[PDB]
Amino acid sequence: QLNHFSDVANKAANAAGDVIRKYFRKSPVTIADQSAEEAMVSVILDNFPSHAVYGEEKGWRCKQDSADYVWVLDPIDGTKSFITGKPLFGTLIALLQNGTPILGIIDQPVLKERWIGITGKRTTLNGQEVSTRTCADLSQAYLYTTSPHLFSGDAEEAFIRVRDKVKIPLYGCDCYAYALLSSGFVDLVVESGLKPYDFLALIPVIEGSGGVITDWKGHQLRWEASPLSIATSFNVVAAGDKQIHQQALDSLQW
Amino acid sequence: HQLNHFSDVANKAANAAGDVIRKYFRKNNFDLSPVTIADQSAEEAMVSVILDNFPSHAVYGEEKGWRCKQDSADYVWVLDPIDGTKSFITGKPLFGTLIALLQNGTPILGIIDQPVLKERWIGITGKRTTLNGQEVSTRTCADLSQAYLYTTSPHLFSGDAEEAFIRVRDKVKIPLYGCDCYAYALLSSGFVDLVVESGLKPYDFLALIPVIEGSGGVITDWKGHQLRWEASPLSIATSFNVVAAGDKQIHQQALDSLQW
Ligand SMILES: N[C@H](COP(=O)(O)O)Cc1c[nH]cn1
Ligand SMILES: N[C@H](COP(=O)(O)O)Cc1c[nH]cn1
Ligand SMILES: [Mg+2]
Ligand SMILES: [Mg+2]
Repeated sequence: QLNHFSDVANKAANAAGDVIRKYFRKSPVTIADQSAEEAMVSVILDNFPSHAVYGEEKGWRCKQDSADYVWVLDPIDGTKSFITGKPLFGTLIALLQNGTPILGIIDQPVLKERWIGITGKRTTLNGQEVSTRTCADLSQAYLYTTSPHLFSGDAEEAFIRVRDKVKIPLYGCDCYAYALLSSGFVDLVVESGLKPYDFLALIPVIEGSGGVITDWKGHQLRWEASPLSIATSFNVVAAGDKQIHQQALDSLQW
Repeated sequence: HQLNHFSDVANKAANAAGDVIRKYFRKNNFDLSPVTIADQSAEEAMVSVILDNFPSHAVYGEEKGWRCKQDSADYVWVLDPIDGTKSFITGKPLFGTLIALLQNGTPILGIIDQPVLKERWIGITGKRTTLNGQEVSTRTCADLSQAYLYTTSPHLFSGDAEEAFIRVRDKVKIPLYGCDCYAYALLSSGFVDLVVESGLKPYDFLALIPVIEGSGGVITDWKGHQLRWEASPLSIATSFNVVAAGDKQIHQQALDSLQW
């Protein structure tokens, strides 16, 4: 079973990438997203008809009333990058067992870069093991977030507290920043308002690299995909180094 | 035609920079820097190519300023090996190598090279801009309200310039961030409508001018005047504000908002 999950997840990512390349740098984003999701679901359910799938547009789908295994997909995380021709969007694939991610992929189909997190294994990038880096203090950390405008109210005030303590705040890449953290080139990622399909795949990738990823109180990020689950918004903080993670939590004051 | 020889040599210079840069990119995941080494070495590689071919030309960069075997030169190569140092340091492959050739102070050739992604935009006076040898064009945009805007960082504005940037920012469809010269490359290929930045040095923008103009775009200072900087033995690398647009009409609306 466990190899079979990895093999099928790769086949699904391959199918999504084949689709996406037909649309990149030509509604195109919507057509690409829908076609890539269909391609992934076909692969998944051909192999695992007892599983369920979950995505943004169509929600939960399962040919049975329940499933132990659920695939949570986002064909194009980073829609604004995609629309503007910037090749740092990603396809996100998470497989959840009883609501817990056991596999996550971040795939960049243009750059041909694929991060794979699997419970039990070290994360890989194009098949080679990766690791997060240590970081001596928050003042030395390189921080990413997608946009300064994707924070409001109390969350913006919290972000600013962290932002003003790091070495430098950088912007613009969605899931790719978490990939770079997993590979040891970024120290901290702080975001507000992510939906489950935008973060679940990140969890095994980051943890399997040696990093930490939680909500802004430091609690486990969890969203159990089910027939009745509601795709609510989450705040996320990821770090390469546990000590920097705790400093970030202390600054967020959430 | 001498511009074809200049193009050939510029391409050899970009190839040499890229070979250096690929040796150093994503070497820093174990906690002088790789970025300084890479930058210096890449500049040296380009300079060697340029001056092997053109001993009567000058070169100009950030660290060393003006260099020439003679006291003056008609042709000056202005170089930035790594535009987007923070992207380079953090493993984000959207920095670029910038090469501009100036004849009597005016850019006649510009390259934006991404050596990891293997994407090279070339602007040559007289020709349409190319990306990996294929012609490119900017796109039309119906109104500032429909424009996709990029800038490197929200924090690279201060004072009156920040206030002017905010006026534009709040009028566009969406403001996006993070990628230095690469945003101007995307504008040249017709995927971005507007780029607005403050505080660029000449090695950060001269290469952009032939690229953007040769794709059908417009690039000026914030008053709508020509961006001009004559590289010379006594020139000072001062800071400039830049606005680039795919569409002339959007450019003017942006100038109207900047109120500079
Ligand atoms: N990656 C998050 C979704 O982007 P998209 O919907 O453009 O694909 C970006 C984000 C950060 N905070 C809130 N949303
Ligand atoms: N591309 C400009 C230079 O970046 P670098 O010095 O990190 O390479 C970014 C910039 C915008 N406004 C001011 N500077
Ligand atoms: Mg997503
Ligand atoms: Mg520069």
